[PDB]
Amino acid sequence: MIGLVGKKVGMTRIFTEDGVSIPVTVIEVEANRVTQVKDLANDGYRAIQVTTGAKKANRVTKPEAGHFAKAGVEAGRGLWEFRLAEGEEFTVGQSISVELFADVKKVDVTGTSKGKGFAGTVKRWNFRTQDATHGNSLSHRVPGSIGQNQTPGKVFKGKKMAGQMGNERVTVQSLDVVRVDAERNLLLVKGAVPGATGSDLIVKPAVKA
Amino acid sequence: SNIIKQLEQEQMKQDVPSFRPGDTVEVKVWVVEGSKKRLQAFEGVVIAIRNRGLHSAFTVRKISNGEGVERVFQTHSPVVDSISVKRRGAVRKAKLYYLRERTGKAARIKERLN
Amino acid sequence: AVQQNKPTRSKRGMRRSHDALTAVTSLSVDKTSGEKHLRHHITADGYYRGRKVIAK
Amino acid sequence: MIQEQTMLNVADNSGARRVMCIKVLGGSHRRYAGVGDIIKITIKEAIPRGKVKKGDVLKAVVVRTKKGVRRPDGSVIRFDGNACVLLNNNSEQPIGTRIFGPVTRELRSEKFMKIISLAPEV
Amino acid sequence: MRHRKSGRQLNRNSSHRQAMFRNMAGSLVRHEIIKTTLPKAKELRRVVEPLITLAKTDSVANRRLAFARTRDNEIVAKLFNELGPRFASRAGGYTRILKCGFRAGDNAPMAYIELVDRSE
RNA sequence: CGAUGUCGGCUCAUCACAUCCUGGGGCUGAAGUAGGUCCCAAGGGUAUGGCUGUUCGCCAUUUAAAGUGGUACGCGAGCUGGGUUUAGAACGUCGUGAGACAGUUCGGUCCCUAUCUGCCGUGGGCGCUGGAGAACUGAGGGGGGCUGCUCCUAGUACGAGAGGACCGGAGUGGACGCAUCACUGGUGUUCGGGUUGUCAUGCCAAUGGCACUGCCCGGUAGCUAAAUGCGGAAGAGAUAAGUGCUGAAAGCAUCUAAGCACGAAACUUGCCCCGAGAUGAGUUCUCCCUGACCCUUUAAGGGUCCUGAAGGAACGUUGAAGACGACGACGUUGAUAGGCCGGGUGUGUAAGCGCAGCGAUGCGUUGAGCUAACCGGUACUAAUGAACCGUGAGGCUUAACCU
RNA sequence: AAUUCCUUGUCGGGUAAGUUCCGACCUGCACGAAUGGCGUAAUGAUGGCCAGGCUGUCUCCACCCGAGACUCAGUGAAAU
RNA sequence: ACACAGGUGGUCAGGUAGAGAAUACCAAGGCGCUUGAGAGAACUCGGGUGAAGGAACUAGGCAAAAUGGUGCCGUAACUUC
RNA sequence: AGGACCGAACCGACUAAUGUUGAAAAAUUAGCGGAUGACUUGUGGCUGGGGGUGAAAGGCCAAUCAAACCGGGAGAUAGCU
Repeated sequence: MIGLVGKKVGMTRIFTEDGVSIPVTVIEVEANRVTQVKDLANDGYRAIQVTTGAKKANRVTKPEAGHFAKAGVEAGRGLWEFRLAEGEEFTVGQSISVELFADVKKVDVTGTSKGKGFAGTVKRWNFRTQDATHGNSLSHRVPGSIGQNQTPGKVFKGKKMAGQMGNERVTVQSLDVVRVDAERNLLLVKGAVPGATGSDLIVKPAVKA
Repeated sequence: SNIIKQLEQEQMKQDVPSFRPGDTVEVKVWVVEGSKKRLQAFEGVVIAIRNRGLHSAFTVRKISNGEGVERVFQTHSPVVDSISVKRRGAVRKAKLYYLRERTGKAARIKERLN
Repeated sequence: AVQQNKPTRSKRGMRRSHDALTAVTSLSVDKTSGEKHLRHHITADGYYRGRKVIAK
Repeated sequence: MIQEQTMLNVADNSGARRVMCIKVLGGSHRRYAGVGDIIKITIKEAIPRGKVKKGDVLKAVVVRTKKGVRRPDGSVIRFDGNACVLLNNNSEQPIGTRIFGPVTRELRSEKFMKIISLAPEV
Repeated sequence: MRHRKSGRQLNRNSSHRQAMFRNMAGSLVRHEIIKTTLPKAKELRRVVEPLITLAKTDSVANRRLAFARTRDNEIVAKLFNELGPRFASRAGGYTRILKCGFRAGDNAPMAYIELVDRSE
């Protein structure tokens, strides 16, 4: 089905009754409220665009405010879009709550991971370090060789070298949802999800079997 | 983190006794052996306490019929059934890891009595 | 480690296409003294946001 | 966290006193032995008329580690010294009849049931 | 990679920073307005303002505690005798930074950091 | 030959298939288990050590397996320099001798700041035909595909017994990859404490400087891994070898010629990520701009005045974002940073004073004092009114409507 | 054997496993008696091997402190 | 060749701790090394610490770690005593 | 007493790393050897090119050594580029 947009609150644990600690991530999922519905007859695909949270009145621009004003909804902190599953139906301005996950049993959580900046190939690609002694001259963490010789005389595409690690979309699949709390607007999933605390998540039902 | 602070304190057990490192402590622990749920006892000197609310641990060191054992316990686990303080102990540090190097008469902790 | 054909003056100016300095772009006018200064900085007479400061 | 080249003590009374691990069995490029994992050992020291003599190559199961085991609540159990019980090489179930020191609840299995019938604690 | 770490390093080691802020805090207490670089001003806040709040409560232990930090006895006279009772109701915000251009010698972004009264 | 560095090790690969494993299958001198041999198959996987300079090899112990080759016997402007193969020295041997021997032995300088291509990242300009803010579809591209063991089916099928399944399902590992910091830990020269030498703050007491952070003991946040979560799939489509069904040419037979069905980790999808410079520059939603007047070599021509929108940029406070740009948050109708307040955490019961003791010291006030990056608050300080860029309804032709 | 090609000779010791090392054998390709033979206590920044301790050498790297590297201002090369 | 991390003979030689002209901190005295300001990436250099293991590294324990003082006890083979 | 032992000055230069268009045409840093002797050092002197000197390496003789440097024979000669 569709998913909901959360916010990574942090991690805790949930002691079970038989004494098994479960590492959970707390995801506050407020009222995701639908701002646009997309049909084949106008867009070629069925999908809903939701917003969540709240934004300052002076910080939302006039394009954006006109969009949310047409939808008849309060401006949120962003717009996201979920593809619909052929028998689902939503209306504009409809609110969607964490209660949707009261049946789902296992979810997939998509966020932007923590940006580690320009990372070298030992951090980035798990290259193995060369000797730390035994003669080695200024080449301890360096990548070694990068290709062959006259044949090809080029470095191939997607050679693993150093550069920006982190700060990109990653999806963690098949996380066990531990609690759905409709009162406090919370979703407790088992495990770590991507992102620092306060980062926006996207929690969908698991597509894997 | 009022969400997490509110959510953890719903799980914290209330009757955890006040102990500090240096104390001899009996900890009764639920041990499950197939169908029977036994409760066994682990008595030793507290050598370390981490206080973090729900994530509070404490390390207890025993010299069990041979060599020495350190159990770290999660204080607010339902496994950890009872904590009782046998002998109150007088030390000066907060983490007593030097006792890992001492046996017998050298690993001997004075009593606190106040 | 060193070039193998001398680069042209074309390629040289292409590399320097980004070395251009940006102008100030407009510097703001004090409330009391009415004189000009960088924004968020104090003026040459030593005012800032219409009140007298330093005074050396 | 026992790997090759690691000198372990001996928990049973098979005759060995100090052994060395020579492989961690159970997979390819497997690095570590652990809680109740089988290793192959060589005997680096023995008592003068034990069942196993110096320089024999046989199996053992690790029963205590300095690194320790983690329980499902997050609690760890570290020992002070790594120790093994020397199993028989072909068909296991170990050599010695006594077992010294404590063991852990993670040898609660079929085979090592013998090891926890002995073994004064846990 | 630095994530949530606080404190500029200022191209010095730890003992030279500690010494440098001890002197520079002494100078800001002494003269009430000094011209420094903009990063050194911004770190001087986090060194200086705790001395003022320590000075808001006069006792022998705070005089000695503000003489371990700062290491000058005139300075812990002006704190505790003048500045501590001067602020006394001001909750934080004992000092303001006023950006004031660039040096000539190395084009560094200077700034005048001053105490927040100077009503004299 | 006005120099193309040559073994081996390391780091890092990459392709072929004449396949080592895993997958499909035919024949078997294939009962089962395990095999032998041949066809198909390149998805992924494909040891650690002793000895030796060694590749190789032998050995030890693993493993599902420890493939065979190409890539200047891949890789020295990436590392090493053990071997070969400079200059010293010695042995055996050859020569009268200088010396010599891919015979042996000991010792013996490995430079380069990257212009171009390539590659990994990351921006600026312009374009996309009025400008701008967002959300998207998706052409296309990349990542990922490994596998053991245990249990059930079932000690059934098979076999005289020993032994012992196919197909199907459940669990739990190894190696690999992604994320993360709740736990267990590491670090934590920015926090607390102990302590040696010496110097200073007049002195006692208390502190501070210097000695690798003086040496240590703990330790917050962050980062982290040995820590903990997750992943590799099911399924679909078209097939390889192979197996067929109906069926003639060839009144039989025949899997093929017409027609039809199965069929594998390969192939196209399914899963994850990038992605409209996809110049074939797409879509959707929203927002803004509704003035006059001259000149001419009358053109999507030039100019003057008045206007300056949506928005952006600059500046500032900055960030679990960051080499710099970039990206994100906030700028007073404001929690963006600092301070402050409360808490937490860490250390471990400060200083002063009192009492006991001849004194070192101990005890009381006292779990005290001090507490970094943490948490919850608070406008006290700094985030200034403005200026700057961006315009004024957006070409031609044709078509369908103007209900 | 600083000497032995065949050769990692053969046996033994050490090792889980030892082309090196120690002891021995002797079929010395091609030792051998002042171009000295064989022993040899002490000595050696000498060559080879083993062991205890010790460790980031390594499994497998992680974090931190500093100096560059990166940005700004000033000066301003070089091989080719 | 330089306002060059090099070379250059003699003389004086305070305190505390120390065997000491070593070493640490200081006095007299002299200096802060003639580019600075930021930031806090990879990578390089100089260092600190490190779970479990402890030479598995490697040509080879190279490098690092470790040991380290004074007094007393005690001390093997072999030996030219 | 000692070509005695440990160890600074002093003389040296075993290992590693840096440096290698260096700070330096041979050094720096951390360890390292000798350190009353066949030692080390200052000032002066003497030995000279097929010659010196050499605890011997073909080492050293002014950053030059299987025959110094300067000047000359000299525009040596070059079937080679």
